Amino acid sequence: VTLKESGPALVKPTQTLTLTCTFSGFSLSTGMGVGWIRQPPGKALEWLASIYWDDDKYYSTSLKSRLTISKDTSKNQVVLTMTNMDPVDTATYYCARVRTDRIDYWGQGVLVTVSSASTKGPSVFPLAPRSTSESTAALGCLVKDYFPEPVTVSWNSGSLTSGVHTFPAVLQSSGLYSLSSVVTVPSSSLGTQTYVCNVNHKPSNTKVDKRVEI
Amino acid sequence: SVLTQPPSVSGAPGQRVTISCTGSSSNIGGYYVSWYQQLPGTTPKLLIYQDNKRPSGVSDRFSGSKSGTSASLTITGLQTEDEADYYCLSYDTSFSGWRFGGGTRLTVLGQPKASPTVTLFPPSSEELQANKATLVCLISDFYPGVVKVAWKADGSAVNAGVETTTPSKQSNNKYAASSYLSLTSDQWKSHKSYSCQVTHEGSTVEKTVAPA
Repeated sequence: VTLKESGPALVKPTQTLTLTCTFSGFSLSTGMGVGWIRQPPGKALEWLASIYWDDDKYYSTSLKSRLTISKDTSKNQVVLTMTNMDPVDTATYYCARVRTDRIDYWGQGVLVTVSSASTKGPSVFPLAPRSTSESTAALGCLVKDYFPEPVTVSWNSGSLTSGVHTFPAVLQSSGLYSLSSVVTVPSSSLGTQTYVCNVNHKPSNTKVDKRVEI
Repeated sequence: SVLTQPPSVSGAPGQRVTISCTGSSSNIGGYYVSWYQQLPGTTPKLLIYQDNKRPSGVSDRFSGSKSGTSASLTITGLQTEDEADYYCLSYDTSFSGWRFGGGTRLTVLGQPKASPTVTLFPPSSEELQANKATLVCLISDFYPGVVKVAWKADGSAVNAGVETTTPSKQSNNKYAASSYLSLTSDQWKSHKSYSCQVTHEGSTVEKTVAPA
């Protein structure tokens, strides 16, 4: 049972957003259905629409002419269409399974930002250790001036996970985000081992593997 | 046309706590209610469905209560791992589908103070080559989740170029934050010392870096 959303990270105002949820672990049979719920960052969940075995379509009255939902048990997908996108629609969009009714399992959700601003890839700078060496050293990467969210950071291709902490991004008045990811390692380990951050900004189709030397 | 939830509640460790969704004849009265929990940074999880029923694997510290235009979720043996946002859900005969409650943020009151760890990075050699300088002050593992961040240049208060994030709940119920001092390369070289001053619960932790 794995649900998966996919869509554009950035949508311009008044344009159309189209999500598609590819599913696993069932099929629109029985009395089962798949739903769409959104959540603005740090805010409450809002049920949007859902479709059942009947292809019975239910929509939110708050979103009158904007919502169409459709299924395709063939390629096992479920597609929702929202017209006339507004910045108030910026949210994480979840596709969930519904089984009188109840929401059983939730997907990871896709982040969608409705903005008139342009995509911008980040500049990645190393956060080098003097911190006149203590028993541990903090090293990291500064993911600077990007838009929109999100950004993912791993260390050493995911093989280094112990001392990792990626911090939530800051939003400057420029409209550009910046975040820092740092790993705390034993200062004994700064020559034994190389350290590279794997930054991925999918909205700009940019991946950067930056090593942090010294 | 109503679905009211208290935005914040709190209970004592090891005790009981109630989260209530109030409505009318169109929502909870006459239609089933579901409950969902959302831990920080993760997807919601089904708590209670069919008003009273819990699926498998769910803790039996949780339960739902029906009575007219009011639905309630109860949590016995409250523990710190229960701090999360809790939502109710029910259909309404006034609109076409499901309504979510506003959500209730649950706080557990027995947690001890943790003082923040402060890590201050000077600007990189790469960024100075681009004539810019971003000082990075990372604030981790503090409770409760309120800090004041001030910056100093040669001991004197900095009045511009500072941006600090809101505190964010992390894995272990503690909080994290970061603050950035954005300068040019010349401003960075104009002083001998820069300090990140983190005031948590009245005490201050200052870390200093130098261009030299």
